[PDB]
Amino acid sequence: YKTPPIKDFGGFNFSQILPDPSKPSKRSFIEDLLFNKVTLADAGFIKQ
Amino acid sequence: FQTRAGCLIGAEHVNNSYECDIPIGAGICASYQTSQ
Ligand SMILES: *[C@@H]1O[C@H](CO)[C@@H](O[C@@H]2O[C@H](CO)[C@@H](O[C@@H]3O[C@H](CO[C@H]4O[C@H](CO)[C@@H](O)[C@H](O)[C@@H]4O)[C@@H](O)[C@H](O[C@H]4O[C@H](CO)[C@@H](O)[C@H](O)[C@@H]4O)[C@@H]3O)[C@H](O)[C@H]2NC(C)=O)[C@H](O)[C@H]1NC(C)=O
Ligand SMILES: *[C@@H]1O[C@H](CO)[C@@H](O)[C@H](O)[C@H]1NC(C)=O
Repeated sequence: YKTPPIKDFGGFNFSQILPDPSKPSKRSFIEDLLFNKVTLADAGFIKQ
Repeated sequence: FQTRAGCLIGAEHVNNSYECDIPIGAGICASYQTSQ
């Protein structure tokens, strides 16, 4: 499914959670912040 | 066809997408179809 362009949700705001088309990765604002906070290691994407 | 998981030989890449049958991995799946 997909969200409609309109957001007539009785004033309720989901901006920080709904996907942001601007970012290539459609991670929500909150999810991107979480990823930044986390410090992963060994992604393994054909590492040198 | 180079892929994230590595390198495959003997198959053919296509643009059309379906439900995965034999997960190769990293968003890549294999299927036997037509010709065949
Ligand atoms: C749901 O939640 C989001 C996020 O709050 C709302 O989007 C706008 O958010 C801003 C503040 O976060 C609201 O306040 C005013 O925004 C005006 C311009 O808005 C945009 O400006 C830049 C564009 O890149 C963004 O940073 C900003 O988040 C908005 O996208 C400005 O008059 C002010 O924003 C300023 O904020 C900081 C400085 O404090 C900087 O980013 C910029 O200098 C920017 O000018 C002001 O704070 C705004 O009213 C919100 N609505 C809009 C833009 O339409 C959603 O609107 C909200 N939706 C609902 C239904 O509640
Ligand atoms: C279609 O396949 C070829 C190569 O596989 C190339 O045109 C491109 O990668 C694909 N383009 C689209 C729109 O599928």
